[PDB]
Amino acid sequence: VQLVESGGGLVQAGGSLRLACAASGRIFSSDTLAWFRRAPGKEREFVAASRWSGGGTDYKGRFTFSRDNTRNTMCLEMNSLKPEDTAVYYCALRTARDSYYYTRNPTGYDYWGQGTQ
Amino acid sequence: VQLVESGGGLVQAGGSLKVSCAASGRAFKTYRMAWFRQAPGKEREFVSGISALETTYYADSVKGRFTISRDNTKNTVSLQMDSLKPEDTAVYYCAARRYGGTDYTTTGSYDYWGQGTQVTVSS
Amino acid sequence: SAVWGISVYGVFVLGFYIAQIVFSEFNRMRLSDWISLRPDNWNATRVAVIIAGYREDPFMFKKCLESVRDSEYGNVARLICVIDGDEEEDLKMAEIYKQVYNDNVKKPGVVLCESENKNGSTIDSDVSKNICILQPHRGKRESLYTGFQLASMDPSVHAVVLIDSDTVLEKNAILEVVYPLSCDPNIKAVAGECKIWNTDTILSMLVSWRYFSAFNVERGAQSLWKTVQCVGGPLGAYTIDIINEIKDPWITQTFLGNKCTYGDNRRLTNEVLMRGKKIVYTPFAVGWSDSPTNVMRYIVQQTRWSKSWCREIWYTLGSAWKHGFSGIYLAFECMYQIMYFFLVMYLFSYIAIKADIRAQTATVLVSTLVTIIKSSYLALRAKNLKAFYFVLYTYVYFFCMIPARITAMFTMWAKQFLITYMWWAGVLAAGVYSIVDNWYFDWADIQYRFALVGICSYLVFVSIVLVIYLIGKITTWNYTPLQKELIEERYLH
Ligand SMILES: CCCCCCCCCCCCCCCCCC(=O)OC[C@H](COP(=O)(O)OCCN)OC(=O)CCCCCCCCCCCCCCCCC
Ligand SMILES: CC(C)CCC[C@@H](C)[C@H]1CC[C@H]2[C@@H]3CC=C4C[C@@H](OC(=O)CCC(=O)O)CC[C@]4(C)[C@H]3CC[C@]12C
Ligand SMILES: [Mn+2]
Repeated sequence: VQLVESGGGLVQAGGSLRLACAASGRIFSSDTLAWFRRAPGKEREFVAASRWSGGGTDYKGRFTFSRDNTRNTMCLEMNSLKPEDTAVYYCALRTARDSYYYTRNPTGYDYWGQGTQ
Repeated sequence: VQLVESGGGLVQAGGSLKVSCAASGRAFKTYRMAWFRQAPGKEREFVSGISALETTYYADSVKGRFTISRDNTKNTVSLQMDSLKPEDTAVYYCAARRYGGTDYTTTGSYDYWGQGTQVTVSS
Repeated sequence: SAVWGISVYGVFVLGFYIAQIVFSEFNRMRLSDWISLRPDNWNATRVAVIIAGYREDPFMFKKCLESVRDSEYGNVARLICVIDGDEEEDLKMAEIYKQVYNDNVKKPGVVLCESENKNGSTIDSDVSKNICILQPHRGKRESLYTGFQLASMDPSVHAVVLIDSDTVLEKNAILEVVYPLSCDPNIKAVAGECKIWNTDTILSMLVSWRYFSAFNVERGAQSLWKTVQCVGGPLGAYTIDIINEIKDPWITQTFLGNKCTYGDNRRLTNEVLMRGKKIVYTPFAVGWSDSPTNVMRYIVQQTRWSKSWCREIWYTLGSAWKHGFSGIYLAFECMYQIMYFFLVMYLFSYIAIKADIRAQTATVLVSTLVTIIKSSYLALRAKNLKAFYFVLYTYVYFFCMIPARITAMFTMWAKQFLITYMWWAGVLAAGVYSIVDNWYFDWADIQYRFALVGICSYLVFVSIVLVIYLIGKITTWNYTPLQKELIEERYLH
């Protein structure tokens, strides 16, 4: 399951940017998709995630999670961006074959998308 | 199938007589038994008959006049003579039919006949 | 005499069917009312999926794994897969499991049932790794015990779901079988509806319709009074405490005549019923499983089921005694089954001996009318016009279940279908005697022509139904929507 996303650009304090992460394959209705604020070169942190079946996880309220559930892609929208908040995103995916628990650890995630700002 | 007719006699008007048509064969309940009368003046006419399922059929003024019954114990059919009158003096015959059409009054419908018996009443 | 018997038979059948319909409708309304109060994203009770099977088809096993993986729920503790055989040819399904899940076969040294230490931690080290089981072939009953032990070691697990290796699950199937048990502490076991995906064969479609009617009528009637029989099987839930406390009696029991691989479920349901806990059934959960396509295999399966029912009827009555003001309906139905079988056998013997055209036509017309009413009700409930084909189920039922029941009663160089051949020869001889004795044509008689018209109309109706079924197969209209994608994926291998 390869994941590719596009977006980014100029950042403004009052501006809003929308990001979409497209993947090819089947989600299997049991895989959780998570985003990361910064590249893992020096520092990486969790920001938001939500299981494909339902629910959601933040950190907030400034991040909105939307699932199309039809063309197996998802879109992420953010508001009131900060200069330190904007960075590269990966929209990684975690498989449920190993375990069903919420690992929250980026090491456990296996499917990694191309890093685009 | 062989049909043998026995009975009859000479009695006064209003008397009671019994006529039986003896028969035998491989099967008797399947055959349809009917009684036909024959007078010298006219031809044979249908008077009474019974089907395989014990259905009673009567001619004009025979509905309550006469009764017809059959039993499979001795494989014979018997008819009861009630309120005999001189105009009813005729030769009685019995017929057996296995396959037949809708009609039953027609003389030629039945493919079997019997010797018959003579019944005579005067007064 | 004969007409009175036919009339009382018809009125009793109609009354019982109407009462069962009313009970099923009341149960469905109660379940809908319960669902209407269900909060969104309800994940109060954990689910431990246990899968067991033997000689499973690789495509069917892969489809079942995909279906259970596609199930959507708030939280699942783990998935337990138990494989009956450990032979070299049995590693195919284990490798297939490694394609869908992690490679954790971890072949046990010996089956745990006769092991001195009856603890799941002996063969399992991690609870989150979704361990697999490859035990030696020693019976399907032993396979379920290992999965039960594996699920029982985790204190966080509150309930388990039992699914077959061949069954196909839906997205909301897991939630629908675990929600009802949580609301009522008395309710502990929930049964899910089972359906047959393939219906190309005339036997398969009739079996599917019979299963659907049974699940929607008898299961609902039992669940209204909360006395469901045969709750376990594919798409079945069990509360952890009851199974934990009754695992030992269910496995320590011995039997005189036991199949090499049968699996006992009625015994488990009866053991649950001994404690007096109430069991409910829901039709919202849908499960898809295959059915035999061979007449001989179906006859053998029916004989085995009848033998199991006859063996377990002794303990079935005891469960109803424990319940206070409950189980009387279950006991009445249990007596009604044998009473109905004996009465229909007596009626068949009487109509064969008498060989009366009027009585036979009347009883066949009554049977056709009641079957048509049942098919119409099934079509109305299922909102499908394919339920009208249930009229032909009477022939296969009469030709299969009765010899199967006779063989099961007699049991308690195959020599298994000998009784079936004797029954077929007897019914053929009875028909020959009836047709030979009544060999005449008297159109004058009203009764004879009425019987002939009735039998001709019945034959014409049967031929018309057979013809429309036959042309439906070519049109492929009768094919279920689910099996179309299955065969498409099988072709696109
Ligand atoms: C898809 C299938 C559709 C089937 C129906 C299709 C339409 C056809 C409708 C009619 C069917 C046949 C009914 C009988 C027609 C008889 C027509 C006829 O005239 O046949 C002639 C033949 C005898 O001919 P013959 O004696 O040479 O000449 C007679 C006139 N002089 O006459 C005979 O030999 C008549 C013999 C008739 C015997 C019929 C059987 C009667 C008893 C039936 C009992 C069935 C019990 C089954 C078991 C029930 C148990 C619950
Ligand atoms: C000379 C040969 C070739 C002809 C043989 C004739 C019989 C063997 C067939 C003809 C039609 C069949 C019957 C059609 C309908 C029924 C009703 C059935 O009872 C029920 O309806 C049970 C309903 C349920 O609960 O499912 C019992 C068998 C019976 C009599 C069948 C018995 C076998 C029959 C008599
Ligand atoms: Mn199978």
